[PDB]
Parts: sequence; C-alpha cells; structure tokens
Amino acid sequence: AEEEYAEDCPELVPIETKNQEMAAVETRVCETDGCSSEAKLQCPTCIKLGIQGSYFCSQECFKGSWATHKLLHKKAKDEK
Ligand SMILES: [Zn+2]
Ligand SMILES: [Zn+2]
Repeated sequence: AEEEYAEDCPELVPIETKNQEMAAVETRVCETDGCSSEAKLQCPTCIKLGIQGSYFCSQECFKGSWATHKLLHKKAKDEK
C-alpha cells in the first residue's frame, strides 16, 4: 500500500465577533443541514481552504457533522 487520508477533527474555534456596527451580519445557524441550532464556533480548516460560513453550534455536534463536513472540503472542481 501507499498511504491513507490525513484528515483530523481538532478542537473547533470561536467565531471572531465584532462591535455593534451598522453593517453587521445577523442570523447564525449550524452549518449542518440537520441542525438548526445557534452557530457560535467555526471551522478552522475552512478558513485556510477558503470556504464561506462554516459555523458550528457545539463541538459535540461538530465531531459528528465532521463525518460529512470533511467531504465538503474536497468539492468537485472543474476546468472550463
Ligand atoms: Zn470545514
Ligand atoms: Zn450543530
């Protein structure tokens, strides 16, 4: 054999909030489709990859959703 995947689900991170600016952005739900909870955490690997949103509600929930979330990281790119 050669090698296997090197994916990992480390401790999530808090969503960098801001002051009560006029041009603020409300509404924050768990990224998971089957989770309508308040999103407070964010995906670390996402910030690096370059994906929008990616906000979780809790680690306990992230650990699970990660099973599918990780798949999102490897989207289906095309060449036109
Ligand atoms: Zn992510
Ligand atoms: Zn959640």
